[PDB]
Amino acid sequence: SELDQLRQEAEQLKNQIRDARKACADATLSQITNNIDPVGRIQMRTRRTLRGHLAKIYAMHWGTDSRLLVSASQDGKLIIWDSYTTNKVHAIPLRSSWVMTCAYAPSGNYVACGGLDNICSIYNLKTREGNVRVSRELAGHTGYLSCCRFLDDNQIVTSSGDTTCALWDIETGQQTTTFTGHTGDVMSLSLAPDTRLFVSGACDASAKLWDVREGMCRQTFTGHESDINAICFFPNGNAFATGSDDATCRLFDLRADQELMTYSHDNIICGITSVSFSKSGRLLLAGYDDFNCNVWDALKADRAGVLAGHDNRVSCLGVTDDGMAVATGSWDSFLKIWN
Amino acid sequence: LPSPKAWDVVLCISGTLVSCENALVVAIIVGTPAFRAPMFLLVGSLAVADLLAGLGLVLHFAAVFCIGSAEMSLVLVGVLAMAFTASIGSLLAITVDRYLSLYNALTYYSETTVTRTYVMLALVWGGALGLGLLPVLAWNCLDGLTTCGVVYPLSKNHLVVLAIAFFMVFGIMLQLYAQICRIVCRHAQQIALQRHLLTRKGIATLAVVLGAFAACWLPFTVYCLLGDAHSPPLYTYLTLLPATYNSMINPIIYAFRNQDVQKVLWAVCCCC
Amino acid sequence: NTASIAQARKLVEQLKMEANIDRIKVSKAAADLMAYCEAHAKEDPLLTPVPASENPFR
Amino acid sequence: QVQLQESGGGLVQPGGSLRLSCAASGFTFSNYKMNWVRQAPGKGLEWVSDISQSGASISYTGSVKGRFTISRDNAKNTLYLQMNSLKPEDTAVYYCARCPAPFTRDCFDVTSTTYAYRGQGTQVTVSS
Amino acid sequence: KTEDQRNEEKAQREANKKIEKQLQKDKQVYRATHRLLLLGAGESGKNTIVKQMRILHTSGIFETKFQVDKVNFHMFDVGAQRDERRKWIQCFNDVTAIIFVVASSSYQTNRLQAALKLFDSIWNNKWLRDTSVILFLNKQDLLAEKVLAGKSKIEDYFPEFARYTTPEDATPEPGEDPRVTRAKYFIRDEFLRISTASGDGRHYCYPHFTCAVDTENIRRVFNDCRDIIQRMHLRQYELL
Repeated sequence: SELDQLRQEAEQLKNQIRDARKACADATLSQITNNIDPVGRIQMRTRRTLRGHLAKIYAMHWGTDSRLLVSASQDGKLIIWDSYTTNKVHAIPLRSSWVMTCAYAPSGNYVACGGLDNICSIYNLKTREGNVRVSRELAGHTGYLSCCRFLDDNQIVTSSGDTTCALWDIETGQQTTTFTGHTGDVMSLSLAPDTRLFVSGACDASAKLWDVREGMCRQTFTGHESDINAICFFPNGNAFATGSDDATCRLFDLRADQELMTYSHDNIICGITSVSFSKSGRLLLAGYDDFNCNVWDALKADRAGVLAGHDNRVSCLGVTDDGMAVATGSWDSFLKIWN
Repeated sequence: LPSPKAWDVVLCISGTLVSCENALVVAIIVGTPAFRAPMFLLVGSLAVADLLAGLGLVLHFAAVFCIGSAEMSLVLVGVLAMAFTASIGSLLAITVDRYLSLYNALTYYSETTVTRTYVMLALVWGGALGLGLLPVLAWNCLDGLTTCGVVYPLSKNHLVVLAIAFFMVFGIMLQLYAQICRIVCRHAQQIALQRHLLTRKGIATLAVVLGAFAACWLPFTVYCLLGDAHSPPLYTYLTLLPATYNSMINPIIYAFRNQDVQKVLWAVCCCC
Repeated sequence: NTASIAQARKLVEQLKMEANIDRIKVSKAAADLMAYCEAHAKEDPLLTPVPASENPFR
Repeated sequence: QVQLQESGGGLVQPGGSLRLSCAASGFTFSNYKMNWVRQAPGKGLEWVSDISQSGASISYTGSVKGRFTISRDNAKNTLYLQMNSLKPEDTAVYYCARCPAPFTRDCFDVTSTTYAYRGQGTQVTVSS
Repeated sequence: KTEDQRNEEKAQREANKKIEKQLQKDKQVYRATHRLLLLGAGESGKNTIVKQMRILHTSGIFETKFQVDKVNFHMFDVGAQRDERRKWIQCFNDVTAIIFVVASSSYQTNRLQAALKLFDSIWNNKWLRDTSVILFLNKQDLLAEKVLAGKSKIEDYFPEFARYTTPEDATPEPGEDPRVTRAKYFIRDEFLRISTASGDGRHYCYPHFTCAVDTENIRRVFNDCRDIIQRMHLRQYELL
């Protein structure tokens, strides 16, 4: 009785939301952008190949200066690379060999890692002794950590398999805020350019936009058919691209509050592991399970180019802050730079 | 000036194939930095040995029928001998590496099998050394000495050592492949027991890797043991030709047939 | 069947909170996206090929 | 929005038959293989049946093999489960589930307690 | 420039040399050790086997290092994780074997059927096609008692038990009842028909009947891991 009427009320709220969205879709993005010139053909070439990892590499995150990167591999190793000279700067071993995510602090004074150990380990790179040792450990989560990004030196947001996200305090050690509402595992998250709002994409085929202070979900975005594996904002922060296992990327507008265009092709039947935008947002780079990466026109939904320099599945793909080059890391323990 | 006629000419073409067939094999192993395993090191040793043999063949024909200098001629004969001994030793080394890997499966991945591949390579290429240098140092047939060989001037007294060594290497070859065939038989029996219904591929591969070697080298060694100086040259050429065909046979079995090398070749040949 | 009803109330409240938000027209959002993309076409290294001197990797 | 709605449940006398229907919206139904799961009162989730993308691969659990018939219609995006000769042990809440990824032979986490890609389910009660 | 750039480059090169030197030994150790992942249900008896392994020699993963005849082994137990395992199971594609322990006597409603796709999904998973799985059917003693009593019947939960016969290659233990012998071999074939359906000769299953108090469980893993990386080497040689 009570549960049934709550379900009916939720259903008619959803109906009202869908009707409101339909009353807003006056014209599609394709019709508006049919009158601009195409980007032509882009041919990205491989410059640097980084070698030295034993096992498969999952994650990398470019620095603020677009010069250094960090790579995490199941040999228990976080290798901090310098991309310009292909020289290894740091190599941090772990207590637990299984790592799934990594992050690089905007100030460059810290790095983060986590995984099946349920512990977010924050490593300090500016130790007085000169050796890098574990600086902070956070163990409040009850699920595997899938992604973690820094807000500043003293705060971190972590997405775990407990269907909840958490904003911590490194100095304090306790969870400052918890974000609940996702029904599945939160696989990836992306921060806004003004670090004021952030989206979390889960295995419930949905993404949610959260406010850092308020700690409440502002808007929920659906439309995907499978598990959302990667998510990234547009440079302006008013839209974002989501990639899922259904071999489709989708662009959602925050102000419009529904999808704008879907990037998909009939020749792709493999999942999407990593999505990232260019500096101007005109091109969308998506890494796929077929050992291949595709660069799409963000305004034409046309496959602009193909990058096929990997042997195993592409696990991480990132565009620098300056957008000069794109780094792709795959399971064959190789990191590559394209430009 | 000597006149090149008939079989010698059709030697070059065969050797010419070597100048390509092994070259790519040597390149790919060098080209891809992901093929630095000890097995790939031994495969590269075999490839470079047969490539040196082919280049020695083509340069030997050039020296005989375009320069005619005796010194370069016996130097290149020694180069051919050392390359063939290196090929024999590389086959022995790769087979003993396979046997050791299978026997010590858990322990194989260690530094003890990285300090062992180096020792085996050093021993193999030191057997290629000396044995290919033995005629030139003090055991040439230029002077009288004793009854000469069946391949001028390779000093049949050297040929006896080569033949006996080849026969002993073939014996160890057979013993090692007998042990590995016992292992394969056990695995095939277990596999056939797993499925309700109750080997061919391994038997075919072993048959190729043994029969090609035997049918390509045994005629030459038998002729060296039994033949004399006054034998006709048709027999010499007919026995030496399968030795050249070894350079065709070997890379296909080991390098070009591996899955990773095939994946690299898909990109290299198509320029992708 | 008590915690499920609490989850139901929480979900209903969340959808009610998300019900009353202002949505701009899709045409306006598309125009804004196009304007931002066109205004930064000259500052994208990936879109327009960069000279050899500009590229540090080369 | 991906939504799976089930219908056809209720109370059935022993030895009866029922037809559970699952209507799925928000995705390409022809690219996924589908599952029927059940939850006994006071027990955990137990898988019942599965059907492949084109209907070639159909498998049943031990308790319902030969008594259940699964089928799919790609035209209307509908999934049907015919239950014959119902028994009291079959009294459960039945759910219509979909595999997490398309074009995948594996199908993980369909019996998980907090799976997102399942409908609210329907009660099927066998009583006298 | 060489005023300061040369010194920085030299220092960075020396650093990279030091990390390469350390990673050489780290890689030697890593290749020396073999990584095993332990999976099972909540009542599959994996804790008993873990304790038995530990006595001879909330955290989200427990690491057990033991040596059998001077060979390193790493044994990972997954805990404090949700039952949704379609995401983190991709992390174990490079393990030499997945020690799968299934409670045989636990045949909610049916643990054995639920345990079947936990093996089937792993077998047909795209990223686990190259990983061998070792199947351990625990609680052999408890299985025998239930069969001898006759209270519970397999045919109730598996309709194909009626027409299945005892394998001709079976080697029953002395004193074992013929009835339990046929039943305990039927469970193996349930995992075995799934085991040989796909893969095309890239990974195989190694069933073993073990008791919770058997001290020879190390030897079974010793021989299986001896053979897992022995068939993989034989596939590169095309002798299989």
